[PDB]
Amino acid sequence: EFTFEIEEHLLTLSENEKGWTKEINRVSFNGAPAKFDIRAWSPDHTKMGKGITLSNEEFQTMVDAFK
Repeated sequence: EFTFEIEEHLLTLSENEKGWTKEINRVSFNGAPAKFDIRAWSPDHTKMGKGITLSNEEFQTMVDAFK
């Protein structure tokens, strides 16, 4: 019904008292090619929290804009 895989870890932005991290990763959803994903993760990365997935074009638009 739904699958995910962290294909590459890029950056951790913060971590909270419960060990959950906000990360920027390349994540494959339902076997699709991995996309940028900014999201909270459990310590062993088997639970995901709220976040956003961005296409390469969307992520590049963001980076060019603020720097």
